[PDB]
Amino acid sequence: ARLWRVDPANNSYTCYAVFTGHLESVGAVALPPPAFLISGSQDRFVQKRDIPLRRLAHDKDINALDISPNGKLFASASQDKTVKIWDVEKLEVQGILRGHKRGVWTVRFAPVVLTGSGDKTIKLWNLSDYTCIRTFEGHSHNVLKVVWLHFASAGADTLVKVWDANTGETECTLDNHEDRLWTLAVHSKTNILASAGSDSKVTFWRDTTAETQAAAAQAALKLVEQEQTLENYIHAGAYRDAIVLALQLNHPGRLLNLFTNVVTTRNPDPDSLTGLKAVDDVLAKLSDEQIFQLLLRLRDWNTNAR
Amino acid sequence: LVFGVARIFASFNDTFVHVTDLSGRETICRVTGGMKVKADRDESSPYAAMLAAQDVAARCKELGITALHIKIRATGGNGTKTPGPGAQSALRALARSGMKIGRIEDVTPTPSDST
Amino acid sequence: RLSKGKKGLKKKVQDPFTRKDWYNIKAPAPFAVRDVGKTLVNRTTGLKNANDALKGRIFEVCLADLQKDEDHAFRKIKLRVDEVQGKNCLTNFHGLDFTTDKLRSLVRKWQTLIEANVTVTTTDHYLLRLFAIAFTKRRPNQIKKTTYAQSSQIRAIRRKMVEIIQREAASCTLHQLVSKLIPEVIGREIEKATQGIYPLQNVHIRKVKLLKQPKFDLGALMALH
Amino acid sequence: KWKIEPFLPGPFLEESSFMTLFPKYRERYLKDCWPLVTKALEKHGIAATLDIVEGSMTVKTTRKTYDPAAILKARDLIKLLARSVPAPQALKILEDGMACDIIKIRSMVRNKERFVKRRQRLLGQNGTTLKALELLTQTYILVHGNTVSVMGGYKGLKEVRRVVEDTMNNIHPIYLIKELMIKRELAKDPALAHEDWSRYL
RNA sequence: GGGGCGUCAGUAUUCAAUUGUCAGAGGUGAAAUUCUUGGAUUUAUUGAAGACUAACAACUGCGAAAGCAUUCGCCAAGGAUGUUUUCAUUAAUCAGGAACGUAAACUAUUAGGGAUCGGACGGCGUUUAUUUUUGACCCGUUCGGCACCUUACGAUAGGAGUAUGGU
Repeated sequence: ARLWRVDPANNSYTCYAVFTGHLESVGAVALPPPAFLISGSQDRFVQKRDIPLRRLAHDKDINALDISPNGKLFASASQDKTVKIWDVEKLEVQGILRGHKRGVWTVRFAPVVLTGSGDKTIKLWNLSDYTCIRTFEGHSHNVLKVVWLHFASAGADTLVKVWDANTGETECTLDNHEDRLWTLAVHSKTNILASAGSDSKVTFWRDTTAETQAAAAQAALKLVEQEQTLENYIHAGAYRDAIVLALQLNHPGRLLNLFTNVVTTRNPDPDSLTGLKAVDDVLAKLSDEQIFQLLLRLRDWNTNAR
Repeated sequence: LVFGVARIFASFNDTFVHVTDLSGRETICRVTGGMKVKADRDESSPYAAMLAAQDVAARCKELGITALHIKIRATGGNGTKTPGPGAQSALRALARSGMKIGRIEDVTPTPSDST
Repeated sequence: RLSKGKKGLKKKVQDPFTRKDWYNIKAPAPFAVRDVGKTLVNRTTGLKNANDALKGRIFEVCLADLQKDEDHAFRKIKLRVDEVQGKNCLTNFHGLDFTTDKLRSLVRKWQTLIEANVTVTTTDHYLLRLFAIAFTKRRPNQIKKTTYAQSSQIRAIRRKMVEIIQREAASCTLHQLVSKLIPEVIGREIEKATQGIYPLQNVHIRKVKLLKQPKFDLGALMALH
Repeated sequence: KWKIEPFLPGPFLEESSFMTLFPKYRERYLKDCWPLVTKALEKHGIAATLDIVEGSMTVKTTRKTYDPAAILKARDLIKLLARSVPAPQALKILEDGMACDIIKIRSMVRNKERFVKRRQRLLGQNGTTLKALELLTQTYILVHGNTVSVMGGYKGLKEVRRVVEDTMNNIHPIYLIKELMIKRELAKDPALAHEDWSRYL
């Protein structure tokens, strides 16, 4: 396994820390100059080493590793349906997660631990009781990656779905990719998800919920304002701008009353077609979509003989 | 006409379309039956054999041999000594897409006394 | 369409046909045609030169495309290869095998087959096994359905069979032995000399197996080609 | 995914040919059932000759044969005609979904009287268990001396293989027919499409 | 294809090695357990081990029975036939005793004939046979034996319902 620097304001990239470790493949790496490194394995030999120790965890190949932001806890996941948290400073053990039905693939810590497993389920467990707080279903293959937001889970059924923990029901689902999906990265400042898999495409998603909530808010603002100006024009008797605003607001139970009023005003202009020259002017200056929507209301008013 | 030797292992569970040179040592291209069908139930099917034979004939015509000697076998030790549907369907698709067939032989392992 | 594998198992695919070159195959002397095919072998370099693999391989080819005669649709022969030239692959005899379709196509009910095995050594010190098969002749103008030879008569037939194949394969070299195996002179002489014991419907030699060849000599191996 | 289309349309370089050998009591029946055989093999494109002098059926691929699996169909056809399957059934192997199989059962019983009893147990009272097996498995079973020759679809070939081995190994074919009837009843409804059915047999 | 001992092969299966591999393979009605980039299943070639002797293989052969199927050698034994072979009742039958050792589940002749194999004899002849042997095929006679059909010559060897009253 190895540790590289990233020098952003240069073209210099070095692999200056290396770690021999165990005899099998280093499966996963976790990081709390950095503090140290915890490496997993294809065999059962889990290790921890400092930058300028081994232990036995499970029976099968382990899968994933994750640190807390304060660096007091650490959990490891494997194929023999156990998740293991242990003390990170000493060689001690804080306990054990009881089990995720077939084989747990990914763990995640909340800045609450998340386990995504080999069945089509995903669970939320605690430190306090070492039991699942929440259980979720809905996938069609393995999940293989669970990422914290600011939660999201990819699948192996090429769908990546987001939801929230206190509610516990599915919020949204995402369907860009080809055959498979493997991993998810996240922007650390805002909420941007980077999904990639066995297919070569990588898709970058951004949250739009704040923007569409602002749009729906200002839409309801404009709606209540123009509905009140419609009621104002009805009360004042300005049938012209009332009819224009009713055709804009698309609701016709008041539009019919305006039309019965304007064809029975009791003082009609003699040259005008519908009695009012201004309503003649707007019926002359209607657009194509407003003409077609007015015709679609005219057949319904033409049904009634009244 | 460069004759390549096609071993068609037609069992009841999966069919093996395999193409070797005249030696038997150097595998040119093989496509198994189950890698073309999502279902392990329908892994041994005439559709699976047709897809495998089309892919194998396409690769071997990209390499330019355009002639095969076909050796068909099955599970023969204590097995059935009869090929599954893969043999008939793979030979049909294989000669339906190019591939002038040469010599056909059914080389099944027949035990003199097994059990 | 959807894959099935575990985490990190599909390696990046490399082209395997850059490292392959073709090699034309020539048959030995007593066969009628010489160019019999083409073999795709690996590319030679240090750390396992490909001529070692070309010395290792054997081929199996029918006799119809060798003699240009479809009388021999059966009797597949086997060719070792021990020598190499420039874009060439010189071969030698290794064995002679029937097809199992003819081995089923020869066995009938109510008649006896007699099998005989010999381990004979030619004058060039090649040890080889000859497996001969011989089916019993149903005599025309007969009425009885079963043409059964007695067991002592079968033992006498097998004794004369092994005597003929030993006396007519111990004297010649391997090239003359293949030249006698091709038009089946041995089975004809067994048919001719066993008919005073019990007439035999057809005598073939169903297998030839070369066990050990103690010499590598390019002189005789090129005197073939 | 399982259906097979008939061949619509020279695919042979070396003119392939196969042979099988038959005795005299089959030579009579083959001599007066042969024109049906050569008629259907001419419809498939393969020349079929019969030799009463040596006692040999030969098939050979002609110039105008286009189906390349037809030579395997014809080889199996002359194998069954040599092994004394009746002629319309031997010609029924020439359809697309059929296949034959020969089950060697003489190796399964050391004794002789026990073997005769178990073979007649496979054949049943008045052939009723045999035709019940043929109905439940959609096969044609012919208990042929020391062998058993079956024809049909590949599923039925597998089930009659299991039933013939279990009949020779002293499990009764009436028990196996009850097992197959239960499996047919369970596969009728797909509400129980994928469970372990061992809780019913 | 009776038994013992040795020997010779044949494939197939498993295991291992060497290559070409390059994504599944295996099972099933579907699945799952399992093996699978250190390369499974497959392709080819060798080597070892243990087992068994396909097809021929039968309305057959041998052994008292269970049983007995690769070739060749050795060892005794046995059957039938033929003889121009001997002692002349030695014999028949079994009390007592002695040797060999997962199954069941549809069930004095008959009077000859057609087959069958083991001798022995005879022969118009086809093929060995370059011509005598000798064998194969066909035919007839004769003993002996597994089995078929016909004829007998005859024979002979409580269950299911419905009630009623007790316990």
